[PDB]
Amino acid sequence: VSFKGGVFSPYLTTRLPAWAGVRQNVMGSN
Amino acid sequence: ALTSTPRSQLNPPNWPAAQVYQENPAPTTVLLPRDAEAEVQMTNSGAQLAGG
Amino acid sequence: FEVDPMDEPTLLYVLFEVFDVVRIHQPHRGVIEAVYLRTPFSAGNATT
Repeated sequence: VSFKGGVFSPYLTTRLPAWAGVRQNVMGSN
Repeated sequence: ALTSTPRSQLNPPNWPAAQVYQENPAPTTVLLPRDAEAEVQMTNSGAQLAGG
Repeated sequence: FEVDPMDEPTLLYVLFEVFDVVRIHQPHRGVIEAVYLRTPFSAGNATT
């Protein structure tokens, strides 16, 4: 199901919902 | 004495606004091409008026 | 829709069978006026 030769976001992009960690996968707090 | 407006001093320094040749032109009747009310209603309806 | 998997990238194609009428009038010698329309998928509305 590769998306090569693929556009780059063929899909409606929805709200970054302003929460706390639906923002990325990373490290963090003190 | 038949082509000169009776003056009070030859070469008067400020010809007033009455004894100088004002030019009145006929009023400029313009045919406003379009009625905006109907055009806006039609364009709102979905039409896409385009042309002369 | 469904589709048999084709490894070569492919894109759909859909039509909505919409009236595309047009009316063309000429009021004066050398002037042409047109009205475009698309009843279910109008090409222009109150926002333009």
